[PDB]
Amino acid sequence: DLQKMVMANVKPVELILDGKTVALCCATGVFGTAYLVPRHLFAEKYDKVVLDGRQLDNSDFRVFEFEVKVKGQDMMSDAALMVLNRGQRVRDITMHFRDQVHIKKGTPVLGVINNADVGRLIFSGDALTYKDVVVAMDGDTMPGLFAYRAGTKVGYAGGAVMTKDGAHTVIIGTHSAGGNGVGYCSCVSRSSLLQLKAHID
Repeated sequence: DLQKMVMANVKPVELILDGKTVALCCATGVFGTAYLVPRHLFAEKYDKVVLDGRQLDNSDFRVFEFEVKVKGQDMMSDAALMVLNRGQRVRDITMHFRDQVHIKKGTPVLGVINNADVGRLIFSGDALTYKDVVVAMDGDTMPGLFAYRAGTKVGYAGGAVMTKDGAHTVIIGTHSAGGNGVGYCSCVSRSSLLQLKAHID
């Protein structure tokens, strides 16, 4: 039910260069024209980018990078924010995130995915614990992640992951990376999301 309203915001993303599909992932709308996106992809180069079929050029959107406090230290989240100069409205789902969430073990976990490989998919998983920092093979550091047990191929990055606490269904952040039957999300705080909605509305 809520799960679907998250999907309404999730959109297939891709990165092209010289005509060939170089990369592919997801992005989740949070408000207005703001989309949560895997930062470690805008690092490596792109020519064109497709969001939901829209043939975007480089100069038509702008990216916001955030820092996170991991053990009282300041690192740059792998969850970035792609904002279109002009585009379509997504729902405000920023109201669903939180800030001081410590999720219990074994709890269910859902991963709303929408891309060009699989399509509009959801998956299930189990909550493990908080991981401080995770480093990729090329050095794409991913701080403040959250570990959950589930099957996650490539192109799931950017999808929206939601769990439970009490009677509430909280969105934690966006799926970042994984493999080995385990997955990782860039933990995103509501406070952070609101302080940017102020600056864009």
